[PDB]
Amino acid sequence: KWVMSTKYVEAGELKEGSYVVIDGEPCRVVEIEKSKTGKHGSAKARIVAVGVFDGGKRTLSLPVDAQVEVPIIEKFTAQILSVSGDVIQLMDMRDYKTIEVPMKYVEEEAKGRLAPGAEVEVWQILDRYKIIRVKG
Amino acid sequence: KWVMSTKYVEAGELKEGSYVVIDGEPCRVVEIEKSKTGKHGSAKARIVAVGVFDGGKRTLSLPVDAQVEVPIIEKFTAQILSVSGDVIQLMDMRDYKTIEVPMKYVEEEAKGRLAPGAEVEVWQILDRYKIIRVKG
Amino acid sequence: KWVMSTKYVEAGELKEGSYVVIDGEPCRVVEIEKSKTGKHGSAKARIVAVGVFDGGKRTLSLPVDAQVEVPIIEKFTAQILSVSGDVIQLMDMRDYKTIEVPMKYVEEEAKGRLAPGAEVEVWQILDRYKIIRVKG
Amino acid sequence: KWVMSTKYVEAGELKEGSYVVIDGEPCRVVEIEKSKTGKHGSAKARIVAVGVFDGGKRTLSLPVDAQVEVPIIEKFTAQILSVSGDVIQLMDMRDYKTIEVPMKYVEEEAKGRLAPGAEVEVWQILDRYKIIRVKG
Repeated sequence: KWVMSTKYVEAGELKEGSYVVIDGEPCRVVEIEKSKTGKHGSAKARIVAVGVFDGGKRTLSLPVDAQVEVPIIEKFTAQILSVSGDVIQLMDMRDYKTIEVPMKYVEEEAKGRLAPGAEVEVWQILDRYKIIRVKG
Repeated sequence: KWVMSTKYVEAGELKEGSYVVIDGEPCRVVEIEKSKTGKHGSAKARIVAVGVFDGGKRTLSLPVDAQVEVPIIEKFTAQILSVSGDVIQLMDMRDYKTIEVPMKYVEEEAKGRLAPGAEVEVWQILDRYKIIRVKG
Repeated sequence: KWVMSTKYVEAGELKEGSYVVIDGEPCRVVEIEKSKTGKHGSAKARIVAVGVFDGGKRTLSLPVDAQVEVPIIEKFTAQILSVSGDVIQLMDMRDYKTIEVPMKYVEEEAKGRLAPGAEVEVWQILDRYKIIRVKG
Repeated sequence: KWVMSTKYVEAGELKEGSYVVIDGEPCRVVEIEKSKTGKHGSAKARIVAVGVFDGGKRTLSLPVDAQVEVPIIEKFTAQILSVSGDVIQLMDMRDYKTIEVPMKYVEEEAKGRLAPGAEVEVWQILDRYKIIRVKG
């Protein structure tokens, strides 16, 4: 079964705010450090990032010219249909279909304004969704 | 495979004591709050309920005219055949078949009078049973 | 797939030292209490037993004339081939085949004399074995 | 499905530093004790070893002439491609293929010098790999 073609960029091109996949988890880069120990060697990059879904800190150290996978992020608007303590039921405003998003995949800052009828900015990465903020 | 046709009611029709399904768990409603922030918008209902089987507190906030699933509850009488620390063996007085109910699915107030020979009120929701009280 | 024909006895026939199956676990009866609340009703028995394999306390309350399953226990002698912290390797002295028994299934009192070359009394219940004591 | 032919040696031939398999885990022998209780019996060996992969202490007591399985250890050199907090990506210098090794399978003393570009000594036992030290 196919899904998409993996997209890559050189590690040296990443910057704070960029998105990268580390050990299967799409992450947002929070810090990057460069170094060069080899007199005639390649520069290395040490990336620190945070998981978009599990919020876990991850690191990756590799040559600046080595490829790193970048997640494809689709952004769209949805309307909240209902809110339970565990799931947010949404109506995709693009095709009007109903999508369920776990409460754990809601940006902390947006949890406080979750209410039926409100519109939210949603991000889809592969088969998972994350509610970014209210309005959108 | 089919089982039953899901039954629904509008959220605004629920009352304390009503039964509803929230995230797959049939629950008894313990409190309902109504609100209306939109000048010309729909009123919203915030439901607080307790899981019939796991006893967990659950909440659901949605428009008063949105459909909410209501569990089908079949009530019947059974006779206790045996009682272990983990399972209550019962004889369904309708067809005389033997049914096993986990001790965790016995209302706390009824656990104290569980004894072989006693009759109990039993509730069946889908493929699970709950012992409500002794006698029935 | 068939295995054996379940053997039963009336609860009222059990005594301290008897073996019974409670919720799938073969247990040794440690105490039995009898009672009779119904003027013209059946006497009831409250059995307290201990799991042969998990060592857990279990109880069963039912009429004295109700059937209770009794495990089939096959006793034989085996020679210890090797002993690790987790498994005892044995040679069945009946057919000379090698059988492995988890350390958790060794009577506490026998663990202290487990040594290669020693003979032990082994009990087999269905597909599980328990080392009872050294010598046998 | 076949893999390899199990290799054995007599327990009495093992020495500190030897490798043995105890309950499915390849281990390095750290201590061996010999004894002989039977006037005309066989000498026994008590082996204490440490798991190559889980680092767990294991013991095995058996006759000195009893067979014990010895793991086949293939040693080779690899170059580190990248290092995350959970996985070390390596290039097998024999065929240039990429192999991923969990951080837990890296000798503690080598973890401190893990860096892209460094060469490491790698050990393969069946389908698992362990990074022994930097350089190799």
